[PDB]
Amino acid sequence: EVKLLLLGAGESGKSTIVKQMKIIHEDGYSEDECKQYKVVVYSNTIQSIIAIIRAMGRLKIDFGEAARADDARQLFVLAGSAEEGVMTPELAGVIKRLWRDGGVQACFSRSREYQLNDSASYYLNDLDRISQSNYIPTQQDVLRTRVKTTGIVETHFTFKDLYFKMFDVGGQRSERKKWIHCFEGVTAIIFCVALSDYDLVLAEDEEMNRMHESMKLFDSICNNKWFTETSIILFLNKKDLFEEKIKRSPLTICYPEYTGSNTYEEAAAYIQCQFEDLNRRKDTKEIYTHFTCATDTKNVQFVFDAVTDVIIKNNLK
Amino acid sequence: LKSTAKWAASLENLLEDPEGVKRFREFLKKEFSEENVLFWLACEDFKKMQDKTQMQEKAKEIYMTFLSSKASSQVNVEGPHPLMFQKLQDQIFNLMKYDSYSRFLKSDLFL
Ligand SMILES: Nc1nc2c(ncn2[C@@H]2O[C@H](COP(=O)(O)OP(=O)(O)O)[C@@H](O)[C@H]2O)c(=O)[nH]1
Ligand code: ALF
Ligand SMILES: [Mg+2]
Repeated sequence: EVKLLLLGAGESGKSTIVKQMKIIHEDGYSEDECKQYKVVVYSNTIQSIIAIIRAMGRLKIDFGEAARADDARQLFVLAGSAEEGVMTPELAGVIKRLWRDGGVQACFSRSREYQLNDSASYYLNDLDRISQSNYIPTQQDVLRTRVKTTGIVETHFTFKDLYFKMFDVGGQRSERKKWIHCFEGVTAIIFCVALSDYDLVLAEDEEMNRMHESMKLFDSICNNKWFTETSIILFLNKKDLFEEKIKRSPLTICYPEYTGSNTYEEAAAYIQCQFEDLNRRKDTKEIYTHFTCATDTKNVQFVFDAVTDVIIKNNLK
Repeated sequence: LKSTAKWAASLENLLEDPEGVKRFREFLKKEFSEENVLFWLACEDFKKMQDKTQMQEKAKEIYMTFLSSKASSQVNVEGPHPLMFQKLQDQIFNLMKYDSYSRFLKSDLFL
């Protein structure tokens, strides 16, 4: 039996990993189970396009065309229309026209300045498929959904003759006070970091850089006396988003001492070291680090197989 | 029979039925997220009251129990007068709706 904690700051991808455990080591999602996410895809898709449009008002970005102002109004009129899981063709059209607009796209490019779901562009670029009356979300759609976790949620699965008790937790500051409840006898901790957060700011404090928050948190967890004998795994997640972002946005936003080049390979290396240097007991302890795309099942399957082999190694000693 | 069927339709239905609220409280206790419903019920109380002095004390009291960074039951919200907590109440409502309520309906407590 193995007690596994999923920890990390909010939106680092813990719940996405939990879903992957169901996909890989339970039975996948059934069609009915996928149908239950339909409402969540639509809400995520609507709230994303709305967030962008409110941002335009704050940031003072005009629409590429005047007619979109009417589309904007109609968006809010129909915003609650999808709560029973139906996107009317009227609503689909409004969202299509808004998303195509040059002004909306200019605001989306500035997302860094406000709070926006990572999956926004994924749904919005796939609106035709998502819009159909017959629409059944795919496993990728479900993995892409955003639903803020509150509390502690226990899950069971089996892999290589081991019974995993796994704990998913909320990562926002408020939720962290509850973590102490399941710290006893922890076999392994998977700590998730959103690589793509390097230039973003916290949802709970618009002045604090998300990565620095994540490092402070990892510092606390990593060196905690509860986890002296715990295998500590680091998931530098969202590598896919990080790869697109590092071309556009310099890492010096986050680490102003960085003198290296703004390229996936160097930037990622630098981040890894920053986190691993927070290990105080380097003589004793080791961090097992993997670059993950949580929403990618083949990637998560490979990474978790390696993690499991490490756990097996460290429970002979 | 009818009572359980109505709780499955929406969180609104669950939170209006006081027996529904009891069973849901019991579920949140197990997941360490009971502060959410308590905070929500507190806001519904706050709305109803008209006495300016009874309102000012309760507004402070809701802030210290649920909203302060030092608060023991701090609610996970995306950081006087009756409807002053609307934004926040709606946020916690949606947190429950898409997350813990979703799991509640799959639970033994319900089935
Ligand atoms: N593109 C991409 N999206 C991800 C990745 N990991 C998580 N997400 C998405 O980011 C959002 C936050 O994930 P979530 O698991 O809820 O974060 P949590 O608060 O730590 O549990 C969700 O919409 C996920 O689908 C990733 O590696 N790549
Ligand atoms: F930390 Al989260 F949903 F934001 F699990
Ligand atoms: Mg989560």
